[PDB]
This record gives sequence, structure tokens and C-alpha cells, in this order.
Amino acid sequence: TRDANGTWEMESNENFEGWMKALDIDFALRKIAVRLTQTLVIDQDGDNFKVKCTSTFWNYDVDFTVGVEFDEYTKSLDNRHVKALVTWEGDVLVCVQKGEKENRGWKKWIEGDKLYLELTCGDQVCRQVFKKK
Ligand SMILES: *C/C=C(C)/C=C/C=C(C)/C=C/C1=C(C)CCCC1(C)C
Repeated sequence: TRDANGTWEMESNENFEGWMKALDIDFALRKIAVRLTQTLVIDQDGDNFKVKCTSTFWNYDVDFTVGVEFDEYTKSLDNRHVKALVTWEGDVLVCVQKGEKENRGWKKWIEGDKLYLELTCGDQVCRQVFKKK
């Protein structure tokens, strides 16, 4: 339940546009992002994670150590500085990103070869489901 290693292919993505709009992503870009197939690759070594979410010309990468606050600059997204922190709440991997936006972060629930990812910003939640390839 705590092993997120692998290559994960998207099965579903709900409220992606509402969450992107809460982050202030350009409206024109949102209409492109909605079309792009996403692949999520996670390398997890103890507390050390490398997360890479990739598409045709738009990627999001983040590396972190569980329990260690880090400065995150969302250079490929909304271009903001947040103080990010990833922790385990039971078997849920929880990220809080402290900064301008309220309720900003993400959570992963790993259920075998399924990964549920919820991205939050403001009053918006984006719900994604991936299957391990
Ligand atoms: C644990 C997994 C996480 C935190 C994955 C996060 C992925 C993203 C924030 C992806 C964002 C993207 C866009 C908003 C537009 C299109 C390109 C993406 C998929 C990289």
C-alpha cells in the first residue's frame, strides 16, 4: 500500500480544468493540456522520491524526501514558490504546499496496481486514476 514505484498510465481525470483554473493556468493552455496523454513515473527509494509526469511538450517533475520541507518552484505550471512537505498519513502519501493558494497540495492512495491521485487548490479537487503498466 506504500509502494508507489513504477510507470503509471492514466485511466481517468476528473475536474482537471477546474483545478488548473484555480492555479491560474492560462485558459488557452488549459485547452491543450486537456488533450495530452499523461505518463507518471515514480522512483521511490526509502524516503527519497523522484516523480516525473510527462506529456508531449509539458512535464512536471518533483524530487523530495519524506518528512523534509523543500522549496518548490512550479516553473512549468503556475510559476510560484511554495514550501512543500510530503508525509505519510497511514498509507496515504500527503503533500502540503504552503504559499499563496489555500488548500494546495496533493494526495496519493496506492491500492495495488491502482494509484488514486487528488490534486487540490483552493476549493477545487482534481481526481485522477492511474494503472501500473
Ligand atoms: C504524485 C503525483 C503528482 C504530484 C503528479 C502531478 C502532476 C502534475 C501537476 C501534472 C501537471 C500537468 C499539467 C497541469 C498540464 C499538462 C501537463 C502535466 C500533466 C504535466
